[PDB]
Amino acid sequence: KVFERCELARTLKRLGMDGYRGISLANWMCLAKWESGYNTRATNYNAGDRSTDYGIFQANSRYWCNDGKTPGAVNAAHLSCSALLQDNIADAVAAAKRVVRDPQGIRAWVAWRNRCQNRDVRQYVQGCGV
Repeated sequence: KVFERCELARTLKRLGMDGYRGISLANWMCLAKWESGYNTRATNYNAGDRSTDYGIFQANSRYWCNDGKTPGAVNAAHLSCSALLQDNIADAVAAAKRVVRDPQGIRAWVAWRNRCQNRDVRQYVQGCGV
């Protein structure tokens, strides 16, 4: 499923993402935008280390979910990577919450540093009623 902007904003809000570990909804939206373009089926294979990023927040199979084919992989969010390709993003959200409970917080996603950190992210939630 490819979410429309405000549809996603409300979905994330209902899932308890607004202010989770101090992260605003606009930051989560900027992250989802740059990571997957709001596409729940987004996948990106990393030939270099043989891992794959799954779903709307692109969780890496080397550490966050299990797909069985990633060398020396761990499953920190304790989920099958398949769970991160569903239209229902509840599990992807739980995994994203797990990531930010670590010290880096939202900084765990490099794409966030490059295109959301210290930027005007108001546009992601403007007009969505959140």
